[PDB]
Amino acid sequence: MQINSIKIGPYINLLPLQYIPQHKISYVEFGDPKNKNIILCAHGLTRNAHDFDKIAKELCKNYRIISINYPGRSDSENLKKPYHYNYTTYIKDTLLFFKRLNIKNPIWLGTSMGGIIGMVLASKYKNIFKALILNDIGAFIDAAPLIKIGDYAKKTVLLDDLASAKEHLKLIYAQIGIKNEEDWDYLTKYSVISTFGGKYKMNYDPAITKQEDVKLWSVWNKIKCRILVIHGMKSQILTKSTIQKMKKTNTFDLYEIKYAGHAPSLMNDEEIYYIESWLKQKS
Repeated sequence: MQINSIKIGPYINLLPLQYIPQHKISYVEFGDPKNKNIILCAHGLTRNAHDFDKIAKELCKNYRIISINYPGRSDSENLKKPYHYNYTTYIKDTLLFFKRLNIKNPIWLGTSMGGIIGMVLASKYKNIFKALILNDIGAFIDAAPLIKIGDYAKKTVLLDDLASAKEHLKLIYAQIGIKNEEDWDYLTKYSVISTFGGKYKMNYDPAITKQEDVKLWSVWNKIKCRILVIHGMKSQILTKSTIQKMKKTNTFDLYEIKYAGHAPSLMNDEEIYYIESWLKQKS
Protein backbone atom coordinates (compact mmCIF):
# COMPACT_ATOMS: atom_id res chain seq x y z
CA MET A 1 0.00 0.00 0.00
CA GLN A 2 1.53 3.27 -1.20
CA ILE A 3 0.47 6.66 0.13
CA ASN A 4 1.54 9.41 -2.27
CA SER A 5 0.47 12.98 -3.02
CA ILE A 6 0.58 15.68 -5.69
CA LYS A 7 -0.06 19.42 -5.60
CA ILE A 8 -2.52 20.87 -8.10
CA GLY A 9 -3.67 24.41 -8.77
CA PRO A 10 -4.08 27.22 -8.43
CA TYR A 11 -7.01 27.80 -10.79
CA ILE A 12 -10.22 29.82 -11.07
CA ASN A 13 -13.83 28.65 -11.11
CA LEU A 14 -16.20 30.70 -13.26
CA LEU A 15 -19.83 31.05 -12.14
CA PRO A 16 -19.53 31.64 -9.40
CA LEU A 17 -16.15 33.39 -9.20
CA GLN A 18 -13.80 31.35 -7.01
CA TYR A 19 -10.04 31.26 -6.49
CA ILE A 20 -8.89 27.72 -5.75
CA PRO A 21 -5.41 27.74 -4.16
CA GLN A 22 -2.67 25.18 -4.70
CA HIS A 23 -3.71 22.21 -2.57
CA LYS A 24 -2.19 18.79 -1.91
CA ILE A 25 -4.13 15.78 -3.15
CA SER A 26 -3.11 12.61 -1.35
CA TYR A 27 -4.00 9.22 -2.80
CA VAL A 28 -3.69 5.52 -2.03
CA GLU A 29 -2.19 3.28 -4.71
CA PHE A 30 -2.04 -0.49 -5.15
CA GLY A 31 -0.40 -2.71 -7.76
CA ASP A 32 2.08 -2.20 -10.59
CA PRO A 33 2.69 1.49 -11.45
CA LYS A 34 3.38 0.58 -15.09
CA ASN A 35 0.13 -1.35 -15.55
CA LYS A 36 -2.01 0.15 -18.32
CA ASN A 37 -5.11 -1.38 -16.75
CA ILE A 38 -6.20 1.18 -14.17
CA ILE A 39 -9.05 1.32 -11.68
CA LEU A 40 -9.71 4.67 -10.03
CA CYS A 41 -11.82 4.62 -6.89
CA ALA A 42 -13.72 7.66 -5.61
CA HIS A 43 -15.03 7.67 -2.04
CA GLY A 44 -18.31 8.94 -0.62
CA LEU A 45 -19.10 12.40 0.77
CA THR A 46 -17.46 12.10 4.20
CA ARG A 47 -15.43 9.00 3.34
CA ASN A 48 -11.86 8.56 2.10
CA ALA A 49 -9.61 6.48 -0.16
CA HIS A 50 -9.03 3.73 2.41
CA ASP A 51 -12.63 2.59 1.93
CA PHE A 52 -11.34 0.76 -1.15
CA ASP A 53 -8.26 -0.80 0.44
CA LYS A 54 -9.61 -4.34 0.75
CA ILE A 55 -11.02 -4.58 -2.78
CA ALA A 56 -7.81 -3.00 -4.10
CA LYS A 57 -5.62 -5.58 -2.35
CA GLU A 58 -7.57 -8.27 -4.21
CA LEU A 59 -7.54 -6.53 -7.60
CA CYS A 60 -4.00 -5.11 -7.62
CA LYS A 61 -2.70 -8.32 -9.21
CA ASN A 62 -4.54 -7.54 -12.45
CA TYR A 63 -5.07 -3.79 -12.11
CA ARG A 64 -3.28 -0.65 -11.04
CA ILE A 65 -5.60 0.86 -8.44
CA ILE A 66 -5.53 4.53 -7.49
CA SER A 67 -7.87 5.86 -4.82
CA ILE A 68 -8.04 9.65 -4.68
CA ASN A 69 -8.59 11.53 -1.43
CA TYR A 70 -10.63 14.56 -2.46
CA PRO A 71 -9.95 17.90 -0.67
CA GLY A 72 -10.86 17.94 3.02
CA ARG A 73 -10.73 14.15 3.35
CA SER A 74 -8.08 12.05 5.11
CA ASP A 75 -4.54 13.15 4.21
CA SER A 76 -5.72 15.63 1.59
CA GLU A 77 -5.32 19.32 2.41
CA ASN A 78 -8.39 21.28 3.51
CA LEU A 79 -9.91 24.05 1.42
CA LYS A 80 -9.91 27.38 3.25
CA LYS A 81 -13.38 28.37 2.05
CA PRO A 82 -16.21 25.83 2.53
CA TYR A 83 -17.85 26.93 -0.73
CA HIS A 84 -14.79 25.69 -2.62
CA TYR A 85 -16.03 22.20 -1.78
CA ASN A 86 -18.06 21.66 -4.94
CA TYR A 87 -18.32 19.47 -8.03
CA THR A 88 -16.58 22.02 -10.25
CA THR A 89 -13.49 21.84 -8.04
CA TYR A 90 -13.70 18.04 -7.86
CA ILE A 91 -14.03 17.63 -11.63
CA LYS A 92 -11.07 19.90 -12.38
CA ASP A 93 -9.01 18.24 -9.64
CA THR A 94 -9.78 14.79 -11.07
CA LEU A 95 -8.87 15.80 -14.62
CA LEU A 96 -5.70 17.53 -13.40
CA PHE A 97 -4.92 14.37 -11.43
CA PHE A 98 -5.26 12.20 -14.55
CA LYS A 99 -2.78 14.19 -16.64
CA ARG A 100 -0.26 14.39 -13.79
CA LEU A 101 -0.14 10.63 -13.20
CA ASN A 102 -0.65 9.81 -16.89
CA ILE A 103 -3.98 8.04 -16.34
CA LYS A 104 -5.88 7.07 -19.50
CA ASN A 105 -9.09 5.08 -20.03
CA PRO A 106 -9.43 3.72 -16.50
CA ILE A 107 -12.32 1.92 -14.83
CA TRP A 108 -14.21 4.28 -12.54
CA LEU A 109 -15.51 2.98 -9.21
CA GLY A 110 -17.48 5.60 -7.30
CA THR A 111 -19.48 5.53 -4.09
CA SER A 112 -22.08 8.24 -3.40
CA MET A 113 -20.41 11.56 -4.25
CA GLY A 114 -17.64 9.66 -6.03
CA GLY A 115 -20.21 7.97 -8.25
CA ILE A 116 -21.77 11.31 -9.13
CA ILE A 117 -18.35 12.70 -10.06
CA GLY A 118 -17.81 9.73 -12.36
CA MET A 119 -21.28 10.14 -13.84
CA VAL A 120 -20.70 13.80 -14.70
CA LEU A 121 -17.22 13.12 -16.09
CA ALA A 122 -18.52 10.28 -18.26
CA SER A 123 -21.47 12.39 -19.40
CA LYS A 124 -19.16 15.24 -20.39
CA TYR A 125 -16.47 13.16 -22.05
CA LYS A 126 -17.81 10.08 -23.82
CA ASN A 127 -14.73 7.84 -23.93
CA ILE A 128 -12.97 8.87 -20.71
CA PHE A 129 -13.78 5.61 -18.91
CA LYS A 130 -13.21 1.99 -19.87
CA ALA A 131 -16.09 1.15 -17.52
CA LEU A 132 -18.22 2.82 -14.84
CA ILE A 133 -19.27 1.26 -11.54
CA LEU A 134 -21.81 3.11 -9.40
CA ASN A 135 -22.02 2.04 -5.75
CA ASP A 136 -25.65 2.71 -4.76
CA ILE A 137 -26.01 5.98 -6.63
CA GLY A 138 -28.15 6.74 -9.67
CA ALA A 139 -29.82 9.33 -11.87
CA PHE A 140 -32.20 10.50 -9.14
CA ILE A 141 -32.23 11.03 -5.38
CA ASP A 142 -35.21 11.81 -3.16
CA ALA A 143 -34.64 14.84 -0.91
CA ALA A 144 -36.11 13.25 2.23
CA PRO A 145 -33.44 10.58 2.75
CA LEU A 146 -30.76 13.07 1.68
CA ILE A 147 -31.80 15.44 4.46
CA LYS A 148 -31.65 12.64 7.03
CA ILE A 149 -28.08 11.67 6.11
CA GLY A 150 -26.95 15.30 6.16
CA ASP A 151 -28.25 15.91 9.67
CA TYR A 152 -26.28 12.97 11.06
CA ALA A 153 -23.07 14.35 9.56
CA LYS A 154 -23.99 17.93 10.51
CA LYS A 155 -23.64 17.13 14.20
CA THR A 156 -19.93 17.17 15.03
CA VAL A 157 -18.88 14.47 17.48
CA LEU A 158 -15.89 13.78 19.73
CA LEU A 159 -14.93 10.19 20.57
CA ASP A 160 -13.05 8.80 23.58
CA ASP A 161 -11.32 5.76 22.07
CA LEU A 162 -11.28 3.47 19.03
CA ALA A 163 -13.88 1.26 20.72
CA SER A 164 -16.40 4.09 21.06
CA ALA A 165 -15.40 5.30 17.60
CA LYS A 166 -16.26 1.94 16.03
CA GLU A 167 -19.63 1.87 17.80
CA HIS A 168 -20.28 5.32 16.32
CA LEU A 169 -19.48 3.99 12.85
CA LYS A 170 -21.77 0.99 13.37
CA LEU A 171 -24.60 3.47 13.93
CA ILE A 172 -24.07 6.02 11.15
CA TYR A 173 -22.93 3.36 8.68
CA ALA A 174 -25.46 0.75 9.81
CA GLN A 175 -26.63 0.21 6.23
CA ILE A 176 -23.26 -0.60 4.65
CA GLY A 177 -23.61 -4.25 5.65
CA ILE A 178 -20.12 -5.18 6.83
CA LYS A 179 -20.18 -8.82 7.94
CA ASN A 180 -16.74 -9.17 9.56
CA GLU A 181 -15.53 -7.37 12.69
CA GLU A 182 -12.01 -7.28 11.25
CA ASP A 183 -13.37 -5.01 8.52
CA TRP A 184 -15.08 -2.76 11.07
CA ASP A 185 -11.71 -2.41 12.78
CA TYR A 186 -9.94 -1.59 9.51
CA LEU A 187 -12.62 0.94 8.58
CA THR A 188 -12.42 2.64 11.98
CA LYS A 189 -8.62 2.82 11.77
CA TYR A 190 -8.76 5.06 8.70
CA SER A 191 -12.06 6.82 9.43
CA VAL A 192 -11.06 8.61 12.63
CA ILE A 193 -7.92 10.37 13.85
CA SER A 194 -6.58 11.35 17.27
CA THR A 195 -6.61 15.02 18.28
CA PHE A 196 -4.89 17.02 21.02
CA GLY A 197 -6.74 16.14 24.23
CA GLY A 198 -7.33 12.43 23.64
CA LYS A 199 -10.52 12.47 21.64
CA TYR A 200 -11.15 11.10 18.17
CA LYS A 201 -12.85 12.91 15.34
CA MET A 202 -13.87 11.84 11.85
CA ASN A 203 -10.89 12.23 9.53
CA TYR A 204 -12.45 14.87 7.27
CA ASP A 205 -12.99 18.63 7.19
CA PRO A 206 -16.39 19.34 8.82
CA ALA A 207 -16.70 22.33 6.47
CA ILE A 208 -17.68 19.83 3.78
CA THR A 209 -21.16 19.66 5.32
CA LYS A 210 -21.46 23.38 4.56
CA GLN A 211 -32.93 20.68 0.32
CA GLU A 212 -34.63 19.93 -3.00
CA ASP A 213 -34.70 16.69 -4.99
CA VAL A 214 -31.63 15.73 -7.02
CA LYS A 215 -31.98 15.12 -10.76
CA LEU A 216 -29.09 13.73 -12.79
CA TRP A 217 -31.08 12.46 -15.77
CA SER A 218 -29.41 14.75 -18.33
CA VAL A 219 -26.08 13.41 -17.07
CA TRP A 220 -27.14 9.76 -16.93
CA ASN A 221 -28.46 9.79 -20.50
CA LYS A 222 -25.16 11.01 -21.97
CA ILE A 223 -22.99 8.26 -20.45
CA LYS A 224 -21.70 6.05 -23.27
CA CYS A 225 -19.52 3.44 -21.57
CA ARG A 226 -19.97 0.10 -19.80
CA ILE A 227 -21.96 0.56 -16.59
CA LEU A 228 -22.37 -1.52 -13.45
CA VAL A 229 -24.91 -0.36 -10.88
CA ILE A 230 -24.53 -1.85 -7.41
CA HIS A 231 -27.76 -1.52 -5.44
CA GLY A 232 -28.41 -2.01 -1.74
CA MET A 233 -31.95 -3.33 -1.44
CA LYS A 234 -32.80 -1.37 1.72
CA SER A 235 -31.35 1.84 0.25
CA GLN A 236 -33.39 5.03 0.18
CA ILE A 237 -30.80 6.95 -1.85
CA LEU A 238 -31.15 4.57 -4.80
CA THR A 239 -34.60 3.04 -5.29
CA LYS A 240 -36.10 0.39 -7.57
CA SER A 241 -38.25 3.00 -9.32
CA THR A 242 -35.20 5.13 -10.11
CA ILE A 243 -33.45 2.05 -11.48
CA GLN A 244 -36.45 1.13 -13.63
CA LYS A 245 -36.55 4.63 -15.10
CA MET A 246 -32.78 4.56 -15.66
CA LYS A 247 -33.08 1.48 -17.87
CA LYS A 248 -35.39 3.35 -20.26
CA THR A 249 -32.70 5.88 -21.16
CA ASN A 250 -29.50 3.84 -20.75
CA THR A 251 -28.24 0.25 -20.50
CA PHE A 252 -26.40 -1.24 -17.52
CA ASP A 253 -25.81 -4.38 -15.48
CA LEU A 254 -27.37 -4.51 -12.01
CA TYR A 255 -25.77 -5.98 -8.89
CA GLU A 256 -28.35 -6.24 -6.11
CA ILE A 257 -27.28 -6.71 -2.49
CA LYS A 258 -30.03 -7.79 -0.09
CA TYR A 259 -28.32 -7.17 3.26
CA ALA A 260 -27.06 -3.65 2.55
CA GLY A 261 -28.49 -0.15 2.18
CA HIS A 262 -26.64 3.02 1.23
CA ALA A 263 -24.03 2.16 0.50
CA PRO A 264 -22.38 -1.29 0.24
CA SER A 265 -18.97 -1.30 1.93
CA LEU A 266 -17.20 -3.31 -0.78
CA MET A 267 -15.38 -4.99 2.11
CA ASN A 268 -17.27 -8.28 1.92
CA ASP A 269 -15.51 -10.91 -0.21
CA GLU A 270 -18.98 -11.63 -1.57
CA GLU A 271 -19.12 -8.13 -3.06
CA ILE A 272 -15.43 -7.98 -3.97
CA TYR A 273 -15.46 -11.24 -5.94
CA TYR A 274 -18.58 -10.30 -7.92
CA ILE A 275 -17.02 -7.02 -9.06
CA GLU A 276 -13.82 -8.85 -9.99
CA SER A 277 -16.00 -11.27 -11.96
CA TRP A 278 -17.93 -8.51 -13.73
CA LEU A 279 -14.65 -6.88 -14.76
CA LYS A 280 -13.47 -10.16 -16.30
CA GLN A 281 -16.45 -10.40 -18.67
CA LYS A 282 -14.92 -7.73 -20.90
CA SER A 283 -11.15 -7.30 -21.19
